[PDB]
Amino acid sequence: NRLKEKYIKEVTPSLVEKFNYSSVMQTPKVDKIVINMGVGDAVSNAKNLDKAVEELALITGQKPLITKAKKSIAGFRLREGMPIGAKVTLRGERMYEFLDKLVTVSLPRVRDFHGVSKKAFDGRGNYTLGIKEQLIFPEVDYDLVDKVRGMDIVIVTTANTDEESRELLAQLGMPFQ
Amino acid sequence: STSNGRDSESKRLGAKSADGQTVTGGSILYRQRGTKIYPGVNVGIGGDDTLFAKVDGVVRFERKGRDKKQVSVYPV
Amino acid sequence: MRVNITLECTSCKERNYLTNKNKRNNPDRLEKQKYCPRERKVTLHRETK
Amino acid sequence: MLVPKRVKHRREFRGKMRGEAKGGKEVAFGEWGLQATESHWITNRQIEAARIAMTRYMKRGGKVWIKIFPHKSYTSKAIGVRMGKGKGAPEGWVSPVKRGKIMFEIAGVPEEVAREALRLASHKLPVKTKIVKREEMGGES
Amino acid sequence: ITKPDKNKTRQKRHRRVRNKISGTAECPRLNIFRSNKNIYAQVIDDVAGVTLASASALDKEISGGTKTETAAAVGKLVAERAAEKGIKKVVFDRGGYLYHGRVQALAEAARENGLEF
RNA sequence: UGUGGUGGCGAUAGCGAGAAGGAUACACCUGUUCCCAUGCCGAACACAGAAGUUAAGCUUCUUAGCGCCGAUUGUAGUGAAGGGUUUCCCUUUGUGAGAGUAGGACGUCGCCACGC
RNA sequence: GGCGGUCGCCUCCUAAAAGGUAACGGAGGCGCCCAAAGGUUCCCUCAGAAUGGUUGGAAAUCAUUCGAAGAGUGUAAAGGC
RNA sequence: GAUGGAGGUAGAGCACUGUUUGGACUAGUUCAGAUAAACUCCGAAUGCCAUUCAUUUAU
Ligand SMILES: [Zn+2]
Repeated sequence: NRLKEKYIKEVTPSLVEKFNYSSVMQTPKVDKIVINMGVGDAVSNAKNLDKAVEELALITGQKPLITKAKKSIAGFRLREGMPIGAKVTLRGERMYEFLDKLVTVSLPRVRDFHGVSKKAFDGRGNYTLGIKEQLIFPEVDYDLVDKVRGMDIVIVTTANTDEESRELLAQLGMPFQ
Repeated sequence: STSNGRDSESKRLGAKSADGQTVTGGSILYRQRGTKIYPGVNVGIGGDDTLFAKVDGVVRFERKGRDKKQVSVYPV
Repeated sequence: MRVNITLECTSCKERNYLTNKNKRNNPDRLEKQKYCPRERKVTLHRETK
Repeated sequence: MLVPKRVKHRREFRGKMRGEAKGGKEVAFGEWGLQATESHWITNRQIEAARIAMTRYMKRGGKVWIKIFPHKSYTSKAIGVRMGKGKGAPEGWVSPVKRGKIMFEIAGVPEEVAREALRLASHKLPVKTKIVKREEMGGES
Repeated sequence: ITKPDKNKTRQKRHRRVRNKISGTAECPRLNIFRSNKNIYAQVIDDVAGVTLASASALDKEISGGTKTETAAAVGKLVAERAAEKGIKKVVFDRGGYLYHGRVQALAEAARENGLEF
C-alpha cells in the first residue's frame, strides 16, 4: 500500500547501507501492532468494558478480544476470570493504515509536543507508545465519550540492536523528539 | 491424654513374581502407587497401577532408557 | 442435595439402572439412551417420578 | 541462648551419637582451634558460658567463631507424674558433638592470650579437649 | 521475535502419534513426508528397521498437474508398487499433520488401488 | 561420495563459543481466488505458487568453559568368629562405598531416495 | 480403679533397604463431590524474573528475552505425571 | 555354591525441602563451613524371591 513502496524505494537501500547488510533478508521490518486497554473497572460497573470495546472498534475494523483476570488478588476485588480489558492485534495492511493515521493525522492533536520518549525500547528493538485519552483520532466523536481514558500501544519489529529500530521507526514517521 | 493414635491397614505392596520365573496368563507381577515400574512386552496395567501378564512365559525385569524400569514376559 | 435414583425404561417399563444426581443442579429428570436387557436394544430410559 | 527460629517438628528422637565427627575437623577461619576428644551433648547455656569467658579475656578484641549450633530439642515430664501418656513438653536445646569436632576458633591475638582463653573456655564444658593450630596445606598464610 | 521452525513443532506431534502406531512385517507402516514443494511416502517395518517400497512426488514421473493432484498420483504409485511385494495390510502414520488436505489425497488413492487400512 | 527422509542404542549422543555452505534436495520468502481457519488477527493451521536469499533454521567442521561416563588404592559401614566398661570402644577373617581423583568424550550402528 | 480421652476407615514416620510388626508413641484426613470435574478425537504448555507502557499503585491487563518444572493435578499425605 | 532380580536402611551428601555460621557484595548474586525421624544427586554388608543348575542330606 503506502509504505511497501516506501520500504523498497527509500528505506531498504538506506538501512542496507548504514549497517552494510550483506543480504536484504537482514533488513528489519514491522511484524505486529498490538493495542491494549487496561479497564480494571468491570470490578465495579459491568458496563465499562463495553465502552472500551466500542471505542477500540471505532478505531479499527475488528472486534477486540477480552482479557480476563488470570489470577485473583484481593487488593482490587479480583477473583479469577473476571473480564478486565480488551486487546487488538494488527497485521499486514491494518498496520500500515494505522501507522499512517498515527503519524499524519491523529498524534499531533496531542499538545505540548514531547513526541516520543527514548527510554521506550525494551533494550531489544521493539517500541511501545502511550496515549492518555481517546479524542486524538478522527474515528472518535465529541459527545459520545465520557471518560478520560486512553490506550496502550506496542509496535514489535525484527531488530537486534535498539538503534536499528530507532532509525527504521523514525524513518517511517513516529515524530520522536 | 494424647491426640495421636491411629493408622491404616498395611497394603502388601511390592513384587509378586521373581525374575526368571515362569508364569501363567493373568498372574500379578507388581503392586504399586503410580508407575514406579512400567509395563513392557506382553504386560498390562490395572486400574490402580498393578501390572499383570497377558501370556504365559518368563518374567524379566529390565531398564527403560536412563532412569526407568520395565517388566516383560517372553513365551518359550 | 445429592440423591440416589432409578432410571426406568420407556417402552417395556423396567427399572434397569441405579445412579446419582444433584437435584439443585439438575432440577428436571435425567434422560439417557441405555441398553435395555429385556428387549436387547438401546432405548430411552427415564427417571422415576 | 541460641534458639532455632521456626522448627518443623515439635518433638523428636534423641540417639545415637556413636562418635566420629562428620564435618569440621580442621580450622577454617581462625588461627587456633579447640577440638573435642570425647562425645557428648552440648547445650545453649554451656556455649554461652564458654563464649563469654573466652571474649572477656581478650581486651582489644580479636575475633571468635562459634562453630556448633543447637538444632535438636529436649523434652521432659514433671515430678509426681506416673509413666504413660505422650511425650513431655520441650525444655531446652542441644547439639550432639562427636570426637574430632573443632568447636571454637580465635584470631588476631598472639599465642598466650589465645591459649589462656581456650583454657578458660574448656572448664565450662562437659568434654575433654585439645588446642590446635592451622598446620600445613598449599596455603596457610 | 523468534519464529520457530515448523518441522520441530511437527516432530513433537509425530512422536505422540507413534506411541500407538507401529509397523510389523504383516502390517507395515505407511509413513508420509510433506515438504514445501513435494510429498513422499515409504512403507516401513520396524522389527527389522527397513523399507519395503516407496514413491516420491516429483522425483520420478508423476506430473500432469501442480495442485493437490500431485499427491493422489503418489498414493496410487505406492499402492501398485506395494501390491507388487505382496502387501495389503498397512497402518497409516499421518506424520504430525492433519488428516485433511493433500495427505488425505495420498491416503485415499492408497485405499483405491490395493492397500487395506 | 553429498543431501533429503525414517530407525535402534543410558547425553561418551547434550549446552555455549567459532567458522563455512546452496549442485539437486530442505528452508525462509510471495499471495488469498477455491478446501479449511482466528474465542481479534491467512500470526498459526489450509491451500495456490516460485520473484527474491543464504541472514535465520538445516548440514559440515574447530573448541573440553557447563553438563554427562568415569577406574585404581585408601578410608566409613558391615556377614562370621572373640575381648574390655558395657553409654561406648578394640582385635582377627570376609565384603566395601559416598567423596576425591588418573582417564574418556564434540557420537556410533542400519535401511530407502536422488544427485557425483 | 475413678475423672480425662479413645472405640470403624485412609496417608506418612517409628519399621532394623522383600512382606509383616507394639505402646494412653510422633503428625494429618474421611462418613463426600462432579451430567462434567465422565468417554473419545483434534490441538496446546507451566511458576516466576528482568525491560519498557496512560490512568495503575510493588502487585489487575499488554510486548520481548531467560526459565525441567521452582506450577497444576475436586478434596489429607505419600508414590506418580 | 553359581547366576539373575525387587527394595532406599548403615554410611555420607547438600541437587530438593526445613534448621544454620562467617565474608564479599548490591536492588535499593557470590566464596567458603555445617545439620536432619517424618530431607536425598547417591548408596553397602546381610537378609528375601527365583532356576528342567550343582554337591551333600531327609524330609
Ligand atoms: Zn424396555
